[PDB]
Amino acid sequence: SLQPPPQQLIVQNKTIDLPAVYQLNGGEEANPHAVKVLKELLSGKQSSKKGMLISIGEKGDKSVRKYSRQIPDHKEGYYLSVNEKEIVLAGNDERGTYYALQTFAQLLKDGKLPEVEIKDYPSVRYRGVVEGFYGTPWSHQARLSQLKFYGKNKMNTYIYGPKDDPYHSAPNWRLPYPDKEAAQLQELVAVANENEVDFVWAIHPGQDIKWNKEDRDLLLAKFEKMYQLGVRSFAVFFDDISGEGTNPQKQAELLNYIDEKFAQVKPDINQLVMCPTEYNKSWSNPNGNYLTTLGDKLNPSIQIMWTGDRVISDITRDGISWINERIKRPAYIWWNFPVSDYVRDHLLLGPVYGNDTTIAKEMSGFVTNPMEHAESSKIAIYSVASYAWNPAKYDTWQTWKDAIRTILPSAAEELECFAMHNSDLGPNGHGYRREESMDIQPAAERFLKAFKEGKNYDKADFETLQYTFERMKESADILLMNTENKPLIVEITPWVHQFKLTAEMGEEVLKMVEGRNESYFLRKYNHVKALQQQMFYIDQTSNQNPYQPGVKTATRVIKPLIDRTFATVVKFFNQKFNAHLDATTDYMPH
Ligand SMILES: CC(=O)N[C@@H]1[C@@H](O)[C@H](O)C(CO)=C[C@H]1N
Repeated sequence: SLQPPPQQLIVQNKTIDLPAVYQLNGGEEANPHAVKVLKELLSGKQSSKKGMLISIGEKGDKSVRKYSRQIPDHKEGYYLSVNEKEIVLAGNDERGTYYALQTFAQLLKDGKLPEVEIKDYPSVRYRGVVEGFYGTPWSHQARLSQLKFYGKNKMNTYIYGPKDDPYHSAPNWRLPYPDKEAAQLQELVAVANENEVDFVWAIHPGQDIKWNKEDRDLLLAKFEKMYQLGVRSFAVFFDDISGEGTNPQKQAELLNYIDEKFAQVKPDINQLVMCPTEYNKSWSNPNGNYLTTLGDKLNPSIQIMWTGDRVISDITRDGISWINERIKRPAYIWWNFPVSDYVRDHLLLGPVYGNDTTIAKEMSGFVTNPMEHAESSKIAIYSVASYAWNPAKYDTWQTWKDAIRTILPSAAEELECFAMHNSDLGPNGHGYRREESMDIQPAAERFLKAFKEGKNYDKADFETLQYTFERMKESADILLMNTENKPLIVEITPWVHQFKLTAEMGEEVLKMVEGRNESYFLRKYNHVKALQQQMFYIDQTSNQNPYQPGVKTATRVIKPLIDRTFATVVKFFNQKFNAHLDATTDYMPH
């Protein structure tokens, strides 16, 4: 696969060997970030003056003069070619050249390259991640890892805005970062730059902002401090606030002032972005003037963010048309998936789907708001990178599989198994849901239907359930022990324990269905109760946050099926043996 998939690809069914001996043409004039990647791939392979030509450069460079007609006339666009005669890596701009190298790195398969001609560019101008959730902000190390992941996947945007950073939100938005954090932010900016990512620093001042000179200057002074740390893109967020800070005329005036006195004054500022107080259709007043005021008054270069029809929603043609009409520019999408900050006891590891794939022209930008679990979020982030670069060719399931295989190549099938059953959010105040456990859902439905009305189940279904529980245990134990991405395993570990126990309870409940005799059934029954108590202990010891504490897993299909089957066979046993066993399914000490 190539991820994201390029706009145009012609494959010749030959392959060649990576030289071997090579002449590098343009390494002194091309994007240093791209040349660095190229030289790492060519490591210990000898440059000379005869032997295979490799030309690298940006449109306008001497090295790629011969290829100027093939270089797409798009921002971040590139032309790549591999044949017998030569290799060409030619960006329309410096970032384009870096992107050619990221595709080239994926083509190279143990010393071999396919013979290809690629013409490529993004459909959406700004693509990336807003760290913009409530909860424990991402660690320094996580963020460093994220930035490298973004470059590899051609995301050009990282918006720093954790709701619970005191120097981002109120009241200490007015204060400069202490030295330690300031130095960390400086290093993030440097790393972002190396990976061709725009570090966008957001401020969230609206809960206690006064519309006076004091707070204006404090804000601009903070932006100046961030500038000194290397920050060249900026945002002001007015989401999830009440009070005078919600005044659209004043917001517009503040943003225009920042634009006019700062964004348009510095030698080298890039994005200026704002998130409105009315940030989705349901939170908007169609009879109020809020969004039309922003649309009319905000300077045309300023971006305006949007989460869709609801706080949590997927982006539709009709939804984006509605906002675009009011804000008088293409919305810069803030997509609230996989963010789990309102369903904190769940991991959301399923595919990225639901967003219209034909509306690239109607958005300025598309960023994902991820989980507080940084590594876990890479499944979705990789998919959003693919979707935003090439929406027309976006393939939900293939990209999910490619994401997982990239993140954990040593145990991809185990991670697929875990992720497929850790997808849904459960019921929530936002009404947002995802599919989960789809493959076994008909087998489950048929198995359980057979019980509630009469009987009896198909053997192949009982066996599918059995196969699933077995596979869930292999997956749980192998992931726990995996050392390729330790940060990821640390993140998911509590859920992995709960997932293993779910599978064991499943196996035990299915032995109760097969109930050969009274005492065997009681042995299984007692084992299930013990497994229920073990799940209860994890739910009360792990992930004990103030909001949705604990650890839920395989909640959509698997846990309901196990629990219902348990209750059913206990019912039957109690009839058959005139017994009074407890049929309840969650352990309660009180
Ligand atoms: C603009 C925007 O989406 N703001 C917040 C966001 O910070 C929060 O993570 C989520 C997603 O749970 C929704 C909003 N309450």
